[PDB]
Amino acid sequence: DSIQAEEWYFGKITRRESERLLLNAENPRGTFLVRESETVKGAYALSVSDFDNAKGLNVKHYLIRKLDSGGFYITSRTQFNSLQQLVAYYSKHADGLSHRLTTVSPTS
Repeated sequence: DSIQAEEWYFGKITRRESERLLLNAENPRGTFLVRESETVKGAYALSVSDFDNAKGLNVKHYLIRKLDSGGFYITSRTQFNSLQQLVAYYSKHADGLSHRLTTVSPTS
């Protein structure tokens, strides 16, 4: 399964575009997508709707680094063979994120 086949993989969308999709008040907390990183060439960003105690609705952006040796991580101690495995893991428990992944971003 290539990442391009996954409903949560948005590719080369901007950070601004990810926020426009995810700040929808209809979206459950933990609505998410994965995009190419605009900051680190070859990395990915996990963008996730959130509700903060002081700031209210917001989008969290987590940098997914790529090891040249193979594999992906948001934290160095927690490595995955694929972005699909990373998504599945953070869908079960936050483990470091503000909130677990709950909902694949609508296409808006």
